[PDB]
Amino acid sequence: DAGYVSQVIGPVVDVRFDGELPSILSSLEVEGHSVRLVLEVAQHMGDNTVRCIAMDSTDGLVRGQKVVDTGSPIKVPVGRGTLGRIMNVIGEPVDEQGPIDAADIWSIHREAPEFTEQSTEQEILVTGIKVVDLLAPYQRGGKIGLFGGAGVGKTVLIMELINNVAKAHGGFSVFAGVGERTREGNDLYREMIESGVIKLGAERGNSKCTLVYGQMNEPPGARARVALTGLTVAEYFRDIEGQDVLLFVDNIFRFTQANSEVSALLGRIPSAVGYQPTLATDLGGLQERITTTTKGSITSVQAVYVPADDLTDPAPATTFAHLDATTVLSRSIAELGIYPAVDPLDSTSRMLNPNVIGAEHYNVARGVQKVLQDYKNLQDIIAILGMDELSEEDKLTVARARKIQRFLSQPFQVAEVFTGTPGKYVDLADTISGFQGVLTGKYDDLPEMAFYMVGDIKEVKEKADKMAKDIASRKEADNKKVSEELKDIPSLDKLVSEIKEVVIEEDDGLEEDFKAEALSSETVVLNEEGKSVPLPKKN
Amino acid sequence: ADAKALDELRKPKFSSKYLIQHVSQKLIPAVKEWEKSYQPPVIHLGRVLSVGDGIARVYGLKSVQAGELVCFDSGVKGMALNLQADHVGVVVFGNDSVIHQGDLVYRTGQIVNVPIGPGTLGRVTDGLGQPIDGKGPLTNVRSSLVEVKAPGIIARQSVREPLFTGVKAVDALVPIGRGQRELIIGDRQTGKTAVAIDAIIHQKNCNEQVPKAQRVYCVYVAVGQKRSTVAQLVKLFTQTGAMRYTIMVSATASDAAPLQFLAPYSGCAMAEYFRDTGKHGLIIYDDLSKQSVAYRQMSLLLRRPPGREAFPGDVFYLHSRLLERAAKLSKELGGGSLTAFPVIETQAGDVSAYIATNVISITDGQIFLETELFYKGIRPALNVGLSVSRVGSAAQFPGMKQVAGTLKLELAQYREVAAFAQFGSDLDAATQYVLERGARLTEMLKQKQFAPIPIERQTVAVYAATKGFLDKVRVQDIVAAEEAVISQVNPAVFKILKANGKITPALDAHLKAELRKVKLPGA
Amino acid sequence: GRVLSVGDGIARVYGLKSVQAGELVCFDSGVKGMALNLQADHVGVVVFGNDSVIHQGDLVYRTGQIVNVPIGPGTLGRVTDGLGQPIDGKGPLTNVRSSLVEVKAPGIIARQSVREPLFTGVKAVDALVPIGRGQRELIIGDRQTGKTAVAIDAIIHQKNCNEQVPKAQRVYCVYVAVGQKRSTVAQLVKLFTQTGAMRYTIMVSATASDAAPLQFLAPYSGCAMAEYFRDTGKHGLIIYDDLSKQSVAYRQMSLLLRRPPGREAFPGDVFYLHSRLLERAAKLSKELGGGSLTAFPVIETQAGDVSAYIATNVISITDGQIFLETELFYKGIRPALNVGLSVSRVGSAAQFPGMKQVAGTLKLELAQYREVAAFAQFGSDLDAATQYVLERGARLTEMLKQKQFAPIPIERQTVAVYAATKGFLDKVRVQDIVAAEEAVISQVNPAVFKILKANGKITPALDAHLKAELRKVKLPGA
Ligand SMILES: Nc1ncnc2c1ncn2[C@@H]1O[C@H](COP(=O)(O)OP(=O)(O)OP(=O)(O)O)[C@@H](O)[C@H]1O
Ligand SMILES: Nc1ncnc2c1ncn2[C@@H]1O[C@H](COP(=O)(O)OP(=O)(O)OP(=O)(O)O)[C@@H](O)[C@H]1O
Ligand SMILES: Nc1ncnc2c1ncn2[C@@H]1O[C@H](COP(=O)(O)OP(=O)(O)O)[C@@H](O)[C@H]1O
Ligand SMILES: [Mg+2]
Ligand SMILES: [Mg+2]
Ligand SMILES: [Mg+2]
Repeated sequence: DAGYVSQVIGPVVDVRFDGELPSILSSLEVEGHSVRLVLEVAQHMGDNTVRCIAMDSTDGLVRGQKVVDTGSPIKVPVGRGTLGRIMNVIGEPVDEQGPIDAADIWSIHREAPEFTEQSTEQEILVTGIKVVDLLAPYQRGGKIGLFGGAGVGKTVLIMELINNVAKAHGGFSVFAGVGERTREGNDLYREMIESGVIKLGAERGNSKCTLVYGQMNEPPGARARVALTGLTVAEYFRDIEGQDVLLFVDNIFRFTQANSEVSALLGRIPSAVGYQPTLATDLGGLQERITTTTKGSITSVQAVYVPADDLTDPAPATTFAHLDATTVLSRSIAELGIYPAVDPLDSTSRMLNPNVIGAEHYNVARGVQKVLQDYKNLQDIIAILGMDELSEEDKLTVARARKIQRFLSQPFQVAEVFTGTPGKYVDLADTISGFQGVLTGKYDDLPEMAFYMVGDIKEVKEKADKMAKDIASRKEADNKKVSEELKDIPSLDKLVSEIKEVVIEEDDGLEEDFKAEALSSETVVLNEEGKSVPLPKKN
Repeated sequence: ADAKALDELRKPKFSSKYLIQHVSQKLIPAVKEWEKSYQPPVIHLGRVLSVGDGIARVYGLKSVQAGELVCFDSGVKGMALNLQADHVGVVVFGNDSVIHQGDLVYRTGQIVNVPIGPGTLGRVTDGLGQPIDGKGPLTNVRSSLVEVKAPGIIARQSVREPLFTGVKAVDALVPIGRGQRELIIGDRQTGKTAVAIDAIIHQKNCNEQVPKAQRVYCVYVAVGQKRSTVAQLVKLFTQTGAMRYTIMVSATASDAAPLQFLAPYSGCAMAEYFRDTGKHGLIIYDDLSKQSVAYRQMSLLLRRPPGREAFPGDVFYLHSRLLERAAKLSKELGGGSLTAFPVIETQAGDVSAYIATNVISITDGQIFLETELFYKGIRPALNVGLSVSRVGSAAQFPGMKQVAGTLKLELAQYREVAAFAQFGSDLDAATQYVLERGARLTEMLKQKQFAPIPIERQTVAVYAATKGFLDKVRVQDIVAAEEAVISQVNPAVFKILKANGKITPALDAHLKAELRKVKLPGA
Repeated sequence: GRVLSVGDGIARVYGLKSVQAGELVCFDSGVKGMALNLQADHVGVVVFGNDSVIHQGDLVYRTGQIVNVPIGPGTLGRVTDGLGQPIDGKGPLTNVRSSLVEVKAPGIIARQSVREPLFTGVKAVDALVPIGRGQRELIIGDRQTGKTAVAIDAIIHQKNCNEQVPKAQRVYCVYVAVGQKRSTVAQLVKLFTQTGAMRYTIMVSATASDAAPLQFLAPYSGCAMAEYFRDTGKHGLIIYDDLSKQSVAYRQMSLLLRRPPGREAFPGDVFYLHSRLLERAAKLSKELGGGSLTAFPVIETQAGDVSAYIATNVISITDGQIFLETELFYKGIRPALNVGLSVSRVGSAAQFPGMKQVAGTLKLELAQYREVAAFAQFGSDLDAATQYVLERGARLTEMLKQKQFAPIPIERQTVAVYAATKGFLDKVRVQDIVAAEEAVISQVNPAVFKILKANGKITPALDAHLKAELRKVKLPGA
């Protein structure tokens, strides 16, 4: 019937069965454990033993603990009952709001959609971000990679992508938090409680987002499989409901990282730099399920953390081929103060094609990339010569590309709470003309800093107005400002009198709520019969 | 060779019995001839097969749990880490020279736990919970596990309260939050312990001023440091009074590798008491790159396969499950917080190391300490283009938020100009002016050691540089000009600015009034 | 055979006592396999598919045959997977025959000197880095620089040339997609059925979700399907897109079989893996039929680092090299061919003789432009000998630009290089470009293309009319 725990090394449990072994990728329950511990069969060890990875911590497991087979892989609730809920890797509600009332629980493991059911149409997903929609335009029904190191703005960009696309999409979205901070998961959950994407109580069914969370405090088995749980929620929303789905995956790098933490304990000799030998095929088996079939559509946005800003690291370098669009975020762009820190050259999309987006959009994007590459080639001789002799053809292409660099920046709606500037949504025909004007030369009379952190081209020519009014200030300094006390302001000692004085306890509250139990000086052991005895004084 | 005839052999097929009835009455008189050489058999107790380098392979111990405290017969404790099929791999909490082959190992019944509570507040502790300061055992304290799972999404709330550190470079540019994990990273002797220590001293200075619930209880975990440094830190914290709110967990270099591995978890479990009982905690994991090294040794001697720089594969999970326990709880869980300050030492400024990149990807903010800024007089050596924080606004002083934006922008103006400092053309007196203000700002941001500043005296001092009031002095005496500013501006400004939090429109008036009323000696 | 242990697509199988190395086996679950390393106690079997349907104690039957694929003319127009099975949904493969995937490469006396050209339709490749029929030319570069664009332009140009040649000198293309996304290779069959290039194209496709032995065997399956055309007197064009992904799949199979790893955890025989494949691209002698197989392997470097292991292996194996740079791509030069780092060891002996007399000046002018390319961003103008090359080469690099999926015939690229290396180009100020680049091929009368294609050379009775027609160009846009 059941099996027993044979070996526990870290997050990898060897379970021995006496006849009728479970299949690979089957789910096993451990009973006698405090919390619900789910093991997924990774391989067959060979002498009627399976080797498993755990979905929770293996602290507490006993060699010989009864492990029961489920006869199926990890099954999770999918459907309309999961909208507005937070799930585990194994489909438990962790939002503390009842059970998940969804019918037809599905396995998280299936094969990829086959070759004949592949869609070939390409329509542009307009996001409102004038560096995304211009240079590397996204595709609805396509896969999007948000590359970039630690601190460059992947989570802020995916928050703005949620706040732009997923609210005005109609269909359902799925967020898969794969190995990230729990604090920003709580931030996303709160910011979708207020914005009405997630609703609570009786109006729960009017929610449009399903959260599946596998964050950093989880063991490496729970981070390796939580992307499959978010993906099978999105696959139910694509295949059965027929809807068009959004699948935001925060740090798909942590999938490969979580598979790397267990692969030495699974008996695999290591590959290149320290990843598993099965890196490309695990990533392919995950990512080929995220497709647009003939039944429905999944538009996936994926953050990819590059380790130490290395794009040649094999875990993002494998990810690069599975994506339709690619938004590489660069640290040196964010060091200029430009946000979002999208590399305007290194970002690529399949939609940048004159046969798809039009020969005006394509040519203005190629012209912006041409003038930015020209400025990047001139940045060498500027720091040795000084940009004074370049004979007004290379001195103009520096100023135009600097206006383009400042014009690629954009204030975000989600970044108001740490910049202050209100966010901007810039439409596609509204950014093509705005970049065509600064490309052809319609805005050389404007100041260079006026392009920084604005929206449309009808905002740079108002920041020029406000800049030339604000430099029209700071002109006179005789008197009549706030510092002369005669206007409306009290003395400095009278403002002190307006302070309410707070209490000071000086006892810190540590003597009234603590259950100060007694701990033994001697150490207490268990003998052969399991009884609690003191340690025997004979070494 | 397969198991089917191997199970058929369980059925008897001997067909003759001319040895079975001969040796069965000959076995027991033979075994009794050697019963003083036999050791008694073992099932639920343990017996040491092999011991060496801090690892005991223990035969028996049938019902041990993974990660369970065991106790050898010589008194030294252990921890059952990898439970293999024929033996248990036990790491030794101490010197393994008192363990022999054939020593009895006793299962204690408990997963590893430390004493938590208010009784630890003021003690110097080892990495396992025993006090090492020579002041007797721990009283008014209770035992709690060191492997508590971090609070989830519904248990947390957004980080809003500041927890100032007293270092005005930090509190102006990289503002901490009260439940935020902030990594102090740099080379050796670049001032990381100084930043953590000044943070603890400033919590001592603020705990005697706030009403009993914004009080911050520091916990310092010294991993891998020598014992003279820990004793000097205890002398510092007692001679300034910071030891009344500070716990110190000290697994030194002489301790075993599992003690240094377990000491950040012991310190986090001691600091989670204040987080779970509504108070606010501050935890400093000094030398987390030494806890990773102790974990590497402990796992390599358990014969687990090595990875990048021979580290374990799960060395990311080691620091992620530790640092994720620093949270800000919801109001139904008390609202208590715990803010982490892990420390990583880099080698020659290589930020692309394995443990360094892992802990950068785990924590919220970063505090980079470069060794070239340290020797240029900039103390603390904050790398302002690389030190990031996730919170930014809504986690700092509202008065400092109005002033430090003009600092964050103008230091960026200074940095993009100073890469053209070989020629000196001084373009239109604008590239000359922005460096002539940015040098003043970097000289403003310097401060001494073991002397933290209250936040009002910081946001007055940056007010005197983001505005005018210091353009008349050279860059060589701004560290004395700001002493003239704080020393001669009337101290009733600081009370109003602390009680308001921001500058009221009656307060920036009086502050611009009194920054010309003072005589600064800059000539 | 009894499965001892199964995991990560590797089944250790007891028994199978007389099985061959590299032989197909069959499991109880219908999934195929390959006996890869035969040990004294078990057989290490790589699983052609998902190993989750294999259990301990499952019966493994040997098929008695080494891994083979259907080859023949019925493979044309069909999208097959890495084992020859069709995935296009157009029914079973008619008019085919089975042949082994790993055939020994033809020897010295089987070869012939590579003399006839293979036109890619890309004028940078056809002019500077020329290809002959029977050549191995590495398309190397970083990601997203246009390696697949050069390969697909070569296939589309072979379709365009296949309509104006007889039956003998027709090129039949095979595209092997190793480890690509499955939605990417539906765009390619859409583009090939839209252009018409699917009439001559076999497409082998082991995608990223496929098992690592399928991605390992897909280049050999494609090379067998192209060796059908090579062996019967016809001419093939095999393209292994991301051979550096086949190397990764073989690394995965070798590390899961616990074969001892070498540099970057690659096995000892990964050079043997790629050389076994790329030496099957040959130009056969006239005794064997005179057939040819031209290979274009694709290797994705990381940051221009051609000192990687697999990159140095395929550089050491192949004849030439087409290097695509990242900084040339955003500079407007598309196709981003690095002219200084692109080699062709067959060289000028296998190119168009009309191009051979005109591109020889072109590569010297471009090398002179590369020597002086630091002077280009200077304001104080130089001694007017370097200004002449700095204007001439800067217009010649604009003449090598080309848009995607529109390959050019060789007689039009020959007159386009003759219009620029002989001084006929836009020596007026260069805001007249769009009405100046293709004005030559749209305004010169099409008789000279017929004469240049038929003779294959700029004869002394043709260059007079060439200079005459190039002088009377209109440019009506100014
Ligand atoms: N703000 C400061 N002003 C002056 N000196 C300082 C300051 N901060 C640190 N130092 C000096 O720098 C030296 C190194 O300090 P600290 O021990 O904090 O660095 P560390 O990185 O912890 O060193 P280690 O890597 O050896 O642990 C100390 O001797 C201290 O006196
Ligand atoms: N000659 C060209 N003119 C204009 N655009 C081009 C040209 N060649 C390639 N591109 C564009 O460059 C992008 C990348 O091209 P391609 O896929 O051929 O490169 P790749 O190296 O194969 O990329 P990957 O490594 O991601 O497969 C494509 O979107 C294509 O539209
Ligand atoms: N659009 C933006 N505007 C302003 N600041 C930003 C923006 N995006 C990112 N940042 C800064 O970068 C920091 C970290 O960004 P984050 O999204 O956490 O990147 P990652 O997830 O890759 O670490 C934030 O604290 C913020 O200050
Ligand atoms: Mg993030
Ligand atoms: Mg230190
Ligand atoms: Mg490609």
